[PDB]
Amino acid sequence: VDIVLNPLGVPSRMNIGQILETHLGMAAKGIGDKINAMLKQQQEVAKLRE
Amino acid sequence: QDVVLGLYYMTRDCVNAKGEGMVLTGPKEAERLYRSGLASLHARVKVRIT
Amino acid sequence: MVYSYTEKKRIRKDFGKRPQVLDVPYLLSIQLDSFQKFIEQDPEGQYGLE
Amino acid sequence: ARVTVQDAVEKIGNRFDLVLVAARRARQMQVGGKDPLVPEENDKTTVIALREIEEGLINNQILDVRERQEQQEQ
Amino acid sequence: SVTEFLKPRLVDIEQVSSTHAKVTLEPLERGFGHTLGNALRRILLSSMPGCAVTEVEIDGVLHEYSTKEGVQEDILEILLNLKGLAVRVQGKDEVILTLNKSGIGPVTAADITHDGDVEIVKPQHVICHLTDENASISMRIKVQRGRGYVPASTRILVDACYSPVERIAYNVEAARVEQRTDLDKLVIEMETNGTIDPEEAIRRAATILAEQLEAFVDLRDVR
Amino acid sequence: VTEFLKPRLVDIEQVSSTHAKVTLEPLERGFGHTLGNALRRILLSSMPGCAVTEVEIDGVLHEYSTKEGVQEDILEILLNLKGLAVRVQGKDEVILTLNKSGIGPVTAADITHDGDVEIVKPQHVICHLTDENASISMRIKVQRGRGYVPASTRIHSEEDERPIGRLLVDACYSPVERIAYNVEAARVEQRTDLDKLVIEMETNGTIDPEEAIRRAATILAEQLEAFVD
Amino acid sequence: SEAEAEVAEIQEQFQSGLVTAGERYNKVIDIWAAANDRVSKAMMDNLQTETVINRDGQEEKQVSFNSIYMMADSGARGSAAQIRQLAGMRGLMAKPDGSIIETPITANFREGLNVLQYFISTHGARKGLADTALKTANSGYLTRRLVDVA
Amino acid sequence: REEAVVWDILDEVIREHPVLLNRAPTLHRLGIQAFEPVLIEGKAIQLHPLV
Amino acid sequence: AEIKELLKLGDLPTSGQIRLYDGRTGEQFERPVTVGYMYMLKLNHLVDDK
Amino acid sequence: RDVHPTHYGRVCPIETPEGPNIGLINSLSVYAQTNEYGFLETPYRKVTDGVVTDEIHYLSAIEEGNYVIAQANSNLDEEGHFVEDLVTCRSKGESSLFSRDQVDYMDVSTQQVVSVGASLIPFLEHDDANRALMGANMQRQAVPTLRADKPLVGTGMERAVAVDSGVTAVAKRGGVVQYVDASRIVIKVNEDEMYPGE
Repeated sequence: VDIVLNPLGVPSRMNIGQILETHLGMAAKGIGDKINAMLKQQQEVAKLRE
Repeated sequence: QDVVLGLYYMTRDCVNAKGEGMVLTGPKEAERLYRSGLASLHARVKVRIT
Repeated sequence: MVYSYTEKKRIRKDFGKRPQVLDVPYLLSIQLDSFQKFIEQDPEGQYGLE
Repeated sequence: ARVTVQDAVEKIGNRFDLVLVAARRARQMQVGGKDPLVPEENDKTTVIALREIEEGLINNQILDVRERQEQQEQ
Repeated sequence: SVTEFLKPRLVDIEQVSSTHAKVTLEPLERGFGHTLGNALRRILLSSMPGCAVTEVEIDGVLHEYSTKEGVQEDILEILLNLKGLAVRVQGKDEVILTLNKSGIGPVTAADITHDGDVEIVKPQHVICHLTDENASISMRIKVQRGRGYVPASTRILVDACYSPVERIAYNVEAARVEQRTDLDKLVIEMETNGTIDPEEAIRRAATILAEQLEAFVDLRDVR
Repeated sequence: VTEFLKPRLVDIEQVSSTHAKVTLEPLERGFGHTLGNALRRILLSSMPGCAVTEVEIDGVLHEYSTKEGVQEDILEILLNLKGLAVRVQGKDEVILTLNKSGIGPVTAADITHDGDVEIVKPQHVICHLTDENASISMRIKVQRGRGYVPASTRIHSEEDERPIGRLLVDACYSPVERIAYNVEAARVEQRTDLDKLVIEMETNGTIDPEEAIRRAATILAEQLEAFVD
Repeated sequence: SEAEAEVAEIQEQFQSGLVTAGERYNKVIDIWAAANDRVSKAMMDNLQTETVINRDGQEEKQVSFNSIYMMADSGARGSAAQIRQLAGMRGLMAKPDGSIIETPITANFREGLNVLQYFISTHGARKGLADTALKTANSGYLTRRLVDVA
Repeated sequence: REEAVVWDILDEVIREHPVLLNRAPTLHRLGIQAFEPVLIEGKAIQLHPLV
Repeated sequence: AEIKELLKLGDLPTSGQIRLYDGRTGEQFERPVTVGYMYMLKLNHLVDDK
Repeated sequence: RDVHPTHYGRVCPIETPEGPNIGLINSLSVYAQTNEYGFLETPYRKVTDGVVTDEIHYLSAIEEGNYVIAQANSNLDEEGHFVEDLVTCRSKGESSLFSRDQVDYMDVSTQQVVSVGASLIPFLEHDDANRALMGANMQRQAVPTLRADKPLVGTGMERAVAVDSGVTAVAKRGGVVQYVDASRIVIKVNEDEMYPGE
């Protein structure tokens, strides 16, 4: 774990922006992880572009 | 806070989990509940009450 | 495909479906036009110094 | 140390003299010449005074009687 | 200590009674107290060997909803009162014991035939309820020794409490050496069933873990 | 014991030079995951690793500035060199000297490489200078540390010393900093079912995965020894 | 859609002159309120303990674990009124200073909000904040008089 | 010099005398309370969720 | 739904929900958690000055 | 301090003071154009014959009550024609489903309502409004850190924001960056860009 957010707050705020940020940031970090794994594997430049 | 929420999670069952019909005495209930064999999500876990 | 020579290294994936038609305004000319008029060498006396 | 103060309130009832009795016993113990009747456990002097009061050995009459006896013995 | 820090020196353990105790440790390293406490709890729970009662063959109806028939001791009542008795076998395997007496009603753990290897921590432990007649019956129960504890529903029978443990948990406290107060010291409060010295239990668990520490790196020592 | 089925580390595959995938024989559950977690804690905690202790750079003496030809700030160069990793010999407190000039790219080769010091990424970036007249020359003392420390932590130790020119920084001194303890039930067929554990270490390369694992296990055993008392 | 049809009928009646501005407004208000109540009931049903779980009968309609539903059942923070806006329309929600606007609010945090939806909604929050700000002083003066009496 | 023994003496003094704290707004008698203070070495006093 | 599809494309749970093993006891916590890279910022007020 | 009836697209909606001076803080939107003597005219595209004409007219308050201005969320055909004939159109402050021929001018943009402060936050349609204004107040109090990375998410205006701040240096008529030092950037522009005598 990195940063723990007290779940009890979010429904009161009625702000899904926490949830939206979580999903989108997870997506971005995962895509970057895949790109970095390709770079460590030194995948093809054209393959990474595709 | 969610302290009462935790209690309610303790004192309630989803519908009836695996081994919802477990019958015992209570001394090792902490061990089973923490590890396996029973959960709060299980209903009507028979328990010798004193 | 935006050329974006400055952004040729940094490009954010879009999520805005509506095809943008109007670009962002200068947003810096707010007081700038005011001062320019205040110091504009108007041939006729209508604003600024004139 | 003590977590809750209720036994002193029960032994007093008025809920006002209990702190006063504790402070009076503590001042005498800190100035000197007094020995705690209860076994000490490296706690505050007011804590010892409150514990002795709640035990049923220190009050506003026993302390006065002891003071009068000490004064008369001089 | 390459961040070896040190080991909690003070190991004072306060036992309120023979069945309930609490142990405190000196300063262990940050996280070290907590990690060690969790590990010891997981070991002592997930593995606590010992001897206890397993199954019985009592005379009468084999149905769970059976009749006390004047004994006033339901099948579950006697089953729970006996499954909690810590019948320990000396060095042998499972030992079966049976009892038969009059209708006094007073259920003590000294009524059955006293085997040399079979021993009970509490000779007055109740195994059933007071009867309303003067008859006799045979219990035909067996006492076995095992590692940790076993379920009885899967292993047909009443309760396999081979672990003679009742309560134990690891608390974590903080303290300073001079001023560095970020020290994780673990605290253990444990109420035990009996027949096992808590210090003896701790020593046995430590010995078992150390014998397993001889795996992989084998707790490699060095000059 | 009662058929303890003592395991053994095996199939230790070094995934990288600073990472490894080491397995072990099966063992009873309820402790194997706990054993892995305790090992990860101890190795992560008592992580003695060779790091950079003190620095001295000719052009940059005191705090934070820019010199002609220079690119990254004093702390920025501090991070950039910290971008590289250091492994020392048995004696720590080694002193490295990064000195170079020209117009070429910055690489870890152009540093004082001696017998007591190992450099892994000889392609570590040190902000290549842009001027031929520019000539980098910084001598840095690199030590082995076990844990993180504040930069202000060493303030009193050198009151007169560490003057303007002498540099000291904070550190983490965690040799591994990446290790996961996964317990899987496997590798037990003849005896009772037991869990086969695979350890995926990822370190800074200062210590070998096997040696560090053995050290952490010895520390754990030594700690468990106090539990007897 | 049914509420919209009813409102269109009311608007037609108003155009024919049968329903005055006040009469047509009251009819439309009643229609919108009925639609809001029906939507509240439907969203409650879709959000009450309405879940099928495996059981002996393979149909365990019991307490679910939806975050909004579980939080409301606990009642520690928020309630079903918040879910009404998050998942469907927040109601009418129209008040610049005192009055009620023409077009109503039919949108959800799960479906976005109209540009004017928040804009009409804007005045209320600012008004309430300023109200608390000013009212603190009056409450203080009153309690001061009270203490003076006390 | 701030000796560690100074820290110990301060701890001993605190073990005898608790402290009292109050809240930001002045509303009711509930904002101020007395409880057993303990050195926290933190930047802000930490209170149990109790009060 | 596009976010869920992106999560699937990134080998991430579409809802993001994911279980965890505890850091103090390793216990697998229930309610497999949906998470991600969520941003945080700092305030002009800071601890030391206060 | 209430919602100004003729300020739908003139002032920042959620950006306003969060203290005693609330309401007194406002900001022009992304496409807010000014008037002649003392006012502001919010840009507004023409809407004529179904086709929502790209011809955008800066619109002030007085004339706005005459023409019908469509909502931003306008699904218009490739020719600009309105996909839905029954479209909620506002002419004099009462938006209602208006015929494809009942809108006189077309909107500017979806963001043409709020100020730059709101622009950074995306997915805002799923946000609580009081929380939204509180945060928009909160966003101002940040200060630069040691390391600056763009947050994982984006709203699309960050690069433009960095441009408009004017803290960086623009390559005002530049062609190639030759001798850039820690403070000394020598950049040579092409001869065409190299103005004569420069």
